[PDB]
Parts: sequence; C-alpha cells; structure tokens
Amino acid sequence: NVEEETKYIELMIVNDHLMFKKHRLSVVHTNTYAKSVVNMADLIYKDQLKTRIVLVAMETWATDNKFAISENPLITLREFMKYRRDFIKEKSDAVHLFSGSQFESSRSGAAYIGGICSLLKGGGVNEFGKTDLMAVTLAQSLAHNIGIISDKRKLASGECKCEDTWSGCIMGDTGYYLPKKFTQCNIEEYHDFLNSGGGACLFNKPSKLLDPPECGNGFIETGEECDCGTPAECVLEGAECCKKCTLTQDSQCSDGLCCKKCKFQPMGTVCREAVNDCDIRETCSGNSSQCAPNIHKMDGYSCDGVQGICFGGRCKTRDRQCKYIWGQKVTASDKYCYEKLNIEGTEKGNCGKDKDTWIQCNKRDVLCGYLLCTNIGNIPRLGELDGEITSTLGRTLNCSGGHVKLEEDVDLGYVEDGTPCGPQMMCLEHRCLPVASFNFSTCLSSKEGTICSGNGVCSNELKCVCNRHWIGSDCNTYFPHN
Amino acid sequence: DIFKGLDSLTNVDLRGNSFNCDCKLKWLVEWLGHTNATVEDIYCEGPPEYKKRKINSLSSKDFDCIITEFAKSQDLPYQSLSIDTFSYLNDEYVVIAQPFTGKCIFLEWDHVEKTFRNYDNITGTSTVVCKPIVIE
Repeated sequence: NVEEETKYIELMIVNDHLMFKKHRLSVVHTNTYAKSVVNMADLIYKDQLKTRIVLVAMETWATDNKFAISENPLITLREFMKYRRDFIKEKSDAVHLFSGSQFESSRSGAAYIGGICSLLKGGGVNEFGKTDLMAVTLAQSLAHNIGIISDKRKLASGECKCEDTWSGCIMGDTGYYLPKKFTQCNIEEYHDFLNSGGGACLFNKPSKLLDPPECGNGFIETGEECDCGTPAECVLEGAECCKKCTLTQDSQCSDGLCCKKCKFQPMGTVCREAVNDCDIRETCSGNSSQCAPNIHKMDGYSCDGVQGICFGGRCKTRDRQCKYIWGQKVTASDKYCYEKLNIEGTEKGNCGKDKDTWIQCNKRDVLCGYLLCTNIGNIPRLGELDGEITSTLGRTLNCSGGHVKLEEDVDLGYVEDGTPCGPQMMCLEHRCLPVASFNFSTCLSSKEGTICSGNGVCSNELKCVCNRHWIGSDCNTYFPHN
Repeated sequence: DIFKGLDSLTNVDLRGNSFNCDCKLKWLVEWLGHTNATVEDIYCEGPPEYKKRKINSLSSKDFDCIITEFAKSQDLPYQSLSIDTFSYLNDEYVVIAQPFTGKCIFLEWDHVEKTFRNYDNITGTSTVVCKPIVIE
C-alpha cells in the first residue's frame, strides 16, 4: 500500500560558518561530511520506515552567518526557518539546519512535530556534534517533522516502550551509546500521519543528487537509463526489468508499482488509493513507470458536508483537534459548552490568549474560542499545560479544555485556524471568518460558483483532476475511451 | 651463557677488555659464582652504578632487572563495563558491572584455588558503573 511504498524525502542541509571554521574552512570536507551524515540517517530510516532521505542540495556559509545566531534553540530555529522562507526556493521535502552554535538546551535538535511538506515548517535545526551524534540528531529531527515523537501518555502508562532497553532509544535524550531500533509507536505514528494525508511530498524520486552517477544506488539518476539497485536485492524486485543498470533485451521499466512483471500495466489502474476523503486516487499515466504525483484536496475542501476541512491533505475537525491534542479517546464537546463557556469566563472560555484580560467571544460564533473536548486525560500526548487543565461540568456533559503548547509560539490549547464554524465559516486568528479572509484561489472553472465545471475536484496544485472519461482540462468535454 | 657451550677448560684471560655490566651480562657474574678455571678479572665500564672493580666480586642484586609478565587466567564469561576494586573486611572485593543485564557482581579472592570467588549480586536494568566506597 501507500505505507509499504518507498518514501523519498528530499532533504536539503543549511550549514552555518561555526562548524565550517571548526572543519578547517574546507568546503569539500563539509560536503562529504554532510553526504556521510545523510547516508547514515538513511541507513537508520531504511530498516523500519522504508524511507530514503535524498540529499537534493546543501548550502554551507564559508563567509559568515547571515542572521542573528543565539543559543536559544527556538529563536535560532525561527531565524533559520524565516531565512529559508525568504531566500531558499528550491523544492525540498525537508530543510534541515546543521547548527554550528551548539544549543544551550537539554534537547539535541529542535524540529517541528508533523511539520514536513510545509514551506514554513518543513525541517528543523540540528546543533553541532560528532558525526554519529548529529546523524542521530538529524534522525530524531526528521522523525519530529514526520509526526514521529515519543508518546508521553504511553510512556507514563507503559503502553509502548523502547525495545533497546540497553541504552534507550533514539527519540529520548541522546545518550553517548546510540541504539539501533525504533519503537513500534514510531511506525504507528508514521501510518497515522501518512493516512491523515501529511507528508504527501515524500513520494517523488529526484533525478539529480549530490552523489555522482553510481550504479545500483536505488535511484535512476543522470546517466542511468535504468536502476534496479544492487543485483543482490534486484532478484526480489525488478529481476527481469533492469540488470547491472542496463535493460534486459526488450524492457520498459526498472521498478515501480505502475509496471508489473517489467511490463506496462493497463490504463486506469490506481497506483495509490486515497488515504481519506482529503486524498485523490492516483492513476498511472500509461507510459510512466513511477506512480502519479501525489495530489490531495485543495486547502479549504471539507472532509464532510459541513464539518471538517482538508488543509495540506490533512483533515481538521474539532474532534480531530481533540484527538491530536489530547488523545484518541478524547472527543470534541457539544455546542452546549461552546456557548456556555466561551461567552464569559476565565481559563474556561477564551478567544485570544490574554492572561490579564481574556478576550470575549460573541454569540454569533463560539467554535473558534477555547477548544472544549470530552473526557480529557491526565496528560496530553504532546505539549505542556499552562497551569492546570480546565474542567467544567437536561443533559450532563464532562466538559474540559486546556492550553497545550508546543516548541512554536502557536498555542494548541485553542482551536487551530481553519476549523469550520458553519458554511464557509472557519477559524482565523481565533475567530470564525469567511473564505475571503484566507483568500483561497479559484480552480479552473467554467460555470458560475462551481469547481472544475461542477463535476470534478481540484487537486492541491490548483489543477483540475476530472472524473472518469473526462479528458478536458476544465472538465468540459467528454471523450469515451477503452 | 655462551661460556658453557664448551665443556673442558682451564684458563680464560680478561685484561684490558671493556664491558658494560648490565642485567643481561649479569649471567657472567652468576657464572663467576660457579667458575673454577684460572681467570683474571679486569675492569668493567658500563652503567655508572658499577665503579672500577672486579666483575667476580659483583653480586646478582646489583642488577635490579625484575622481569614482569602476565599469565592468563580467563574464567569470567560475563561482559563488563566497570571493574573497580576496594579493600573491605580484610578482603579487597572486585565489583563488576555487566552490560545488557543490569547485574552488579562481587568477587572475593580465596586461596583455595588461587582465584576470586563470586558471592553477591545486585538488581538493575543495564549496569554501567558500580563505584564502591567504604566509609565507616
């Protein structure tokens, strides 16, 4: 399935001048050092995650640091990410900073949780360290970016623990003696993230790498007509397709799901079933060995008739917010709490985060104020509590809320932006606002007030993907075919 | 011990011949404790510990070369990280931390067969160190 498919995370490394000076000002040494670290992290990820981290590019500042460098991991991470947004433009799934400034914190590297495949969130910062040390830090940070984090609630409950009890696991504080195995909850979080639609940009094979043309490296690069890998593992997959980076008499493929038994599969086959309603099934082009590019519902499309919205391919509901923030057993409360707590109250219902004078929420809409769920546990899966978890009690409901934080300034305790409040009514700056606030673009439509001429759904690339037997770009002409 | 290769001999002459009286040459002094044949001793100019005297008058204790080597007695199969020893109850105990086991092991020397005897163990998850200190 989609999980079993080989993910390809396009990573680019940004390097500051501190470790450049520490490496005797040598460009080539830093380049090969980054290549070795990338290879080591890929070897880590290949055992379980089945994900190859392709070092698409790397930048090292031989001159000096462009922006302010501080020992605070959060401030330095923000500066690196804003520098990436301002200057870095090349397509890359993850943008990771090797921080020469060794952070004065207790955590090795600072990476956003579930932030991969994002312009302002796709990557993290890894501090200076030993080759293995920063390789482990990069592995932890990339696990963070793909939503793989140590589960605090399961740690307290003992639901899942590190099977490498010798020296702990990678997700925890980086001990000197590195382990070799990830926990099963790491992989479970990976399936949950991929099924949610996150990390959809990791399914592309780059054609250009920092590595010279190497036969059997697992990627069809420049100068290689086909690549089935080393013949040791080529027997299982693509045995007759490609041999020694060369075709076997009459052939059309090397690997890939869209090409079964080294031959082209029939047209219309689904090489990737949609994970949810936010995902769009991918069909092979009929002449491309690799599966179709990942396409999801455009940002603003609802998971259901009214409730829920797909952002970046990930569904968002109040119930989904409670599940991500608090836990699976925790579900969003009814409108009763929303209209009985957000209207007036301290620490119970608040629109904006103001400890002194809490922001009042109007009765027109109360679905963007304090996030209220049902049966909130002792501790959330991720984040921290700003004080104590708020608890509030003809129908009786167990009403609860909190102020779950994160490594970013954004507060997960409130309702995340874009959560629906009604018809085209979704959160923006802790308030229900229409689509005009977000200024969502209109896809290729021919009628009035429709999407892709009514029948058809626009993908994430703002391009229409018409339905069956609709070859027109704007879903206007019918072309029967067999 | 080149001298003893020959069996029969009555005269050996040492006159005006330099030497370096060290531990390796010490055998000669030891051989000079067994020699019987007509021999005249000459001066030896090696280390400054030896002055202008006769080698036959030397003693094997002037050369203080104590040969020290190590004999293998591998008996403990368990892995180890920290090995630390400490004198206690007139028996210097050796304490060993075993990796991947969380086992801290105590060994005491005994003269029954010239080895160390295991007598105690500790509970743990994965031992790294077992620093022993005896106070009061």
